[PDB]
Amino acid sequence: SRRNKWHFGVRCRGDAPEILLAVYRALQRAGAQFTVPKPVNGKYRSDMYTIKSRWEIPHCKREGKNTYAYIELQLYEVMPGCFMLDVKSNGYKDIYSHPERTADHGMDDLKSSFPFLDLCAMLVCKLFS
Amino acid sequence: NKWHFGVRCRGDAPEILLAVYRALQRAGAQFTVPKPVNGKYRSDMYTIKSRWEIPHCKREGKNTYAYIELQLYEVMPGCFMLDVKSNGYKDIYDDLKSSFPFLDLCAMLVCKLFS
Amino acid sequence: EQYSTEIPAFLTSNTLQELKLPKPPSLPPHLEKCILNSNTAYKEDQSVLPNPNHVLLNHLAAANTQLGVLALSATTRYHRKYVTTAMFKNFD
Amino acid sequence: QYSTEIPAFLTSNTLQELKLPKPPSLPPHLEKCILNSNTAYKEDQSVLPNPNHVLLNHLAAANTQLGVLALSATTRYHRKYVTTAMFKNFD
Amino acid sequence: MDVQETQKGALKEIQAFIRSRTSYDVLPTSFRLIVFDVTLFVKTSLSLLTLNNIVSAPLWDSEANKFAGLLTMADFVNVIKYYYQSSSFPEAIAEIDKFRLLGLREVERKIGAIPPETIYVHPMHSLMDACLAMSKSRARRIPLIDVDGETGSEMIVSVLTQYRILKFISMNCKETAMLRVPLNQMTIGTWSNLATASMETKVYDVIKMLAEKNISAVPIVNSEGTLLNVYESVDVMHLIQDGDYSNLDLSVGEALLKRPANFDGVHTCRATDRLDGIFDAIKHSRVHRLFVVDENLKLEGILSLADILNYIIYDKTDNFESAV
Amino acid sequence: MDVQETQKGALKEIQAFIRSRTSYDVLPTSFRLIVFDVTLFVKTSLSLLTLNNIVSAPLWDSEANKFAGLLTMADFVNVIKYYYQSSSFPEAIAEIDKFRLLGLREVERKIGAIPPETIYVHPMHSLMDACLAMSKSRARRIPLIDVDGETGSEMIVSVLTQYRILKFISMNCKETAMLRVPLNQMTIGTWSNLATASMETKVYDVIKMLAEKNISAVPIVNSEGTLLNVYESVDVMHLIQDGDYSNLDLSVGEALLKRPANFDGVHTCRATDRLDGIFDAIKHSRVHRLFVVDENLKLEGILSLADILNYIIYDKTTTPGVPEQTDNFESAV
Ligand SMILES: Nc1ncnc2c1ncn2[C@@H]1O[C@H](COP(=O)(O)OP(=O)(O)OP(=O)(O)O)[C@@H](O)[C@H]1O
Ligand SMILES: Nc1ncnc2c1ncn2[C@@H]1O[C@H](COP(=O)(O)OP(=O)(O)OP(=O)(O)O)[C@@H](O)[C@H]1O
Repeated sequence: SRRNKWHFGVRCRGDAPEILLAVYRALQRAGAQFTVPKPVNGKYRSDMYTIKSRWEIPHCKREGKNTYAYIELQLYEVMPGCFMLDVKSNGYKDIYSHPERTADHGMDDLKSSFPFLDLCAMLVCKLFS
Repeated sequence: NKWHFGVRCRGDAPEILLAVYRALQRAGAQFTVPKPVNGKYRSDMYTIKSRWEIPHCKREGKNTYAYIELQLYEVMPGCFMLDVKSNGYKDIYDDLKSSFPFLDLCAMLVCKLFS
Repeated sequence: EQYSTEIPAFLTSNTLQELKLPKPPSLPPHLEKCILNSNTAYKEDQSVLPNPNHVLLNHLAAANTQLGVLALSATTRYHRKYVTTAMFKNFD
Repeated sequence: QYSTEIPAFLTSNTLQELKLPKPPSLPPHLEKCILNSNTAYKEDQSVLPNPNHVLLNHLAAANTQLGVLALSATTRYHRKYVTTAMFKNFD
Repeated sequence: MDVQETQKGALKEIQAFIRSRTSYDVLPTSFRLIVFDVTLFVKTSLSLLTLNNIVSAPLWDSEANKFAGLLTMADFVNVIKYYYQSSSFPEAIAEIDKFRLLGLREVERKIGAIPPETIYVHPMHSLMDACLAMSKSRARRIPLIDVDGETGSEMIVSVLTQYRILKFISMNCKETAMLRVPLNQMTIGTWSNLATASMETKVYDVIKMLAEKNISAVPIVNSEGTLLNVYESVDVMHLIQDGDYSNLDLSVGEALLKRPANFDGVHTCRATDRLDGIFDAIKHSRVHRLFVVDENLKLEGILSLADILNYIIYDKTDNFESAV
Repeated sequence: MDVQETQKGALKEIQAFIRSRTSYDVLPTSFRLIVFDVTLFVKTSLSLLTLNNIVSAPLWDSEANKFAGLLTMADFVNVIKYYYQSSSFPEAIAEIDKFRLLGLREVERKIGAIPPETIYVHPMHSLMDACLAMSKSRARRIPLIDVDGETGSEMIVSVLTQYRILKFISMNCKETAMLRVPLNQMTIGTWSNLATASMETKVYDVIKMLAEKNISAVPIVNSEGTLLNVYESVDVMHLIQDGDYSNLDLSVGEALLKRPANFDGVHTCRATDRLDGIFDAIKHSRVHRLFVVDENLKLEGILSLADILNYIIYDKTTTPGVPEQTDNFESAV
């Protein structure tokens, strides 16, 4: 409570392209896996600023299983030179399902904030080093 | 919250004396044991001379050592001061008596005593 | 969609060089405010937050802390109620 | 002269018994640090009174509100006197 | 029917009511949960409680995406008491600031201060599980954890507090207004062997009572034994929130001069009072305990929250504080 | 004997005096050396700097018993500069706080912000060496360290300011009385191309000119050029002792209003003044700077302590490690 308060995602400055670059590299060295810009074949467009990342959930890895975190990242200009790297979980998924099981039906079971935040965090440490 | 000599102490002197030896045991320090004089023990017991493995010297070479005189005084009932005193550096083979290592060894003593 | 590992080939070349690539979208109004952005008296929870919205469900929100730690948070549904967990994690 | 082994009697239980030589008493000359002296920045707030030569290389400590040790000691360098005061990591 | 008999049936519904609700039910439709990385430094952690105005945070470890236990003011009460009354060195205590929550719990976990693994319930499980889980050990407040099946990761969902359980009850139970049997007539609250202090007791002595008596608070009384104030264990967070541990040598007195003006009341009642009102007080004000006083605010007993809650839930160095 | 010539003979006497004293000789007869553990967290390091009302401290590495360098505000101007222009996230310097002084100065090591070994001198070596050291190496104060031959350990004895050193002179050399050659005659102190912010100038930009012009302060003027104030890097300490790094987005204006009342002055003087008076302002107040100004408080140049000492300290030659490169960082304040 003094404008050191809550805002979405991660504030950014400088140039959009340069930022994306940071973000990939951040992802990169995090060990995430991302979606890469595709041009319409004259060259690029807005949605190059909309990355989708796959993350191996560290604890899942380390004890066998192969479960993934899906994180989409948007970048917005707020005013010139100013941006919000908007992060956003859109899920956790072990590649089937477990060894048995899938009781479902209403209404689609737990989406927890973790490990989403835990790697949101992991991201941020990369963006800041 | 400000500066005073040695290390403050609660309780019963000889416990403290024991605690001191103990923290004095687990830092690697050697030390004098009490001197019984006739029907046993003197107040000189609350006066440990200790000898110290410098770390950095018995690291890169040097058999170099370091002496600290621990003394316990009472200030009120149940309240004592462990006065710690640097008295030497002698590489076991005027001219600056730096406060180091002595302080770092103080740092260790202390750390020991507090856990 | 379709993923991965390497950083794009352009971008890496060096790229102040005109190219005048797309600018990112502008910030939409709903993303302009977190419910974590405060409160209300009558106890009983200083923990109650307004009903979040639907659309800003699972995003990342941050705050700086004067304490050498990270302040991360997100809002989710749990059955039919909404938990905004807020985490005070450490750095690296 | 130099043992490595905590005296037997001090050790175990009912250590609370036969004797009680007491420690001496805190001599007046301790009890006052040269480091609690000049509040003021007269040129150096670094500048201190002269220590008592006998209580020269002695340990002095202070509370910090920062989870660290505050250790100090006055030594004589040549003919002048550093009172070093380290803030060490607790560990 | 009978003042006595209508409590009976009241309780029978209050009990029946509790069971039919899930812990989940007590939660507000939309709340906020603050959760701390178990790796956080003690100091930092303590600041966090302060400017967030809370007394407790669930630890998260993550690494496990598992729950790392429940950080509460009892955490500092137990270690402080341990360090007093063992050691010999009065500033040994200040090392608590090197510590990380881990390390701290670790030490607590090696003196008896914490049961082998922390305590239970699932949110959709009966509210009774919650009470019984608290009841069977002060634990005073309890995490509600579920597991994200798809990930095997625990999802801390909230923390249920005796007070919020009771206030949610005072609110959903007509029956609370039919609990009108005077206390002097019921077996509730403690009324002999009261642990108390005077403005001149050292805070660390109080602290020493709180742990070994396992209590969250101690009534403060003058010579005539008039109730003046209390000393809670949250009042300890405020004593060391800035890392002054010598602050613990203050008489209760000087230490109350610190107490910031946020403070929920100190509630009193007469031995001839009854739950129905005590619930009504609960319904509106943040009670924690009530003290039983005579016409001259003389302390007759202590009715506490667990006291009450237990009373509802069934009608068929030694050593540590529970929670806060 | 002429004004021009009395100075000549004056400086020479001072010079010789400087060579006839050992750095030790500048130390009080009994003082207080505050020291930091390399391993301390940056956050603590600030609180401790501030508590003990000081702006630098020797670092100490018990492990080896060696001087670990000299923490200075520059360290902070320095990485702080580095983040603002080389990183696309504002918050995210913040991290600073996390670092231990080790991790911190290895980042400075990493960005070329501190040289490999640090310059130190033997307390019992001639004062002249310490003034050269400091002149050659642009460092505004230098640790004094000896060697305990018995243990082989490094005993920090003190750290000399340039200030203390001039004040040493001014108290000890009757000869300053005889320095009556106005400034504008003497080639000394910068007089052109002056970095200066306004009170609307963002606190990081000022931090920017500091590192990079490698200066300890920057005068704050206003439209009509009138000296208002000085922003010093020691003003940073206050800026972030709170652990609030958002504080760096303050106009110099606002950050100024946070400045606690213990500030030394802003010292102005006239282009036509002369070392003798300068040398004795030094004797009385605590001058860190001189903003050479005109009848109307309009800045004209900047006579500096290094300026002075260095000038008091070369007859024929300069010692060209002067300068070393463009857009560098910051010496040590
Ligand atoms: N000073 C005291 N002396 C003796 N018994 C007490 C004291 N304070 C509380 N008690 C009793 O100890 C038990 C503990 O109550 P509860 O589980 O709510 O936590 P508590 O901390 O003990 O209660 P409170 O919130 O009143 O401090 C209760 O039965 C209460 O009657
Ligand atoms: N604001 C400024 N603009 C331009 N040049 C400056 C400014 N401040 C100082 N200088 C020049 O650069 C050097 C600055 O001196 P220094 O680098 O030692 O920092 P300082 O503020 O002048 O302190 P000191 O008095 O210790 O020298 C001097 O040689 C001076 O002539």
